[PDB]
Amino acid sequence: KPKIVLISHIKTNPYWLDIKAGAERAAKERGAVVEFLGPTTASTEDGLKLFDMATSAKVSGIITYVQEEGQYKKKINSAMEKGIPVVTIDSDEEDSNRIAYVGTDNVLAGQVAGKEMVKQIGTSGNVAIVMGGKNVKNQKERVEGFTQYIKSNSNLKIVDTDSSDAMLLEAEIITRKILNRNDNINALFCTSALDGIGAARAVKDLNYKDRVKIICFDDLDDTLSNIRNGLVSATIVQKSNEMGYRAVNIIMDKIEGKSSLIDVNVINKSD
Ligand SMILES: O[C@@H]1[C@@H](O)[C@H](O)OC[C@H]1O
Repeated sequence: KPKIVLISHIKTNPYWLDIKAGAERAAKERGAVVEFLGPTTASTEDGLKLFDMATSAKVSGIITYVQEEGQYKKKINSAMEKGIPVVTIDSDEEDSNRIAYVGTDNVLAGQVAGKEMVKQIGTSGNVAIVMGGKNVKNQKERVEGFTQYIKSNSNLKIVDTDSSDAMLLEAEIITRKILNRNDNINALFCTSALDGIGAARAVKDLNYKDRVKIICFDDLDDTLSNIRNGLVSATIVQKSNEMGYRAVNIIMDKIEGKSSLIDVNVINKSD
């Protein structure tokens, strides 16, 4: 049995458990084993260590999350040179020899969120940002696209940006801190899966629904309920299950000698 290591951002995050589910479905169909790994707290060094161990173990393939630009290139290329195929997932290391990237165009997803934000609150007002790690590659990319969009297409001001490190409780805490130190926030932009849930708890608890609208990421059950009940105005949905499934199929196609980025969708109370 071919063994494929899948290295996640955070092993217990429901987004990554969805990715794992897709990966396991593919592995079942293709007859491979998926070893699903990752740190309990976001850590580039831990990810790289898992990558090193996978490489030393001579596994059949490696699918890896990329937490920081330029930090993965060497190990990816060294693994490719040892004949181990690498796929990146849900954040890319574009300047490497990985055979494929499975995930979103993250700057573009940010632009998409910017357009929805303008649709939801108009062209004037104050926005605060909650990101899942300040120095995390696809978070920075999402903030970059969002910022570019609203800069060119509105008069919206970003008055505060802070980090949850992609944890739910920290998202709640930081969002309360943001609402407390700012006097006229009209909306929150949340860029990782648990951020929107945490932010929603904070706005609900502080009685800011609805003075504060929320645009966030991903379609976790709590987020979809918050869209139903009016707490969240919109969420930007990625195809996480499909990313897992596709990554494993690409690795297996490579091992068996057999031979475009994933669009995002907006979900509203309509949807
Ligand atoms: O990197 C992941 C991101 O794509 C998702 O939106 O939020 C959870 C993170 O682990």
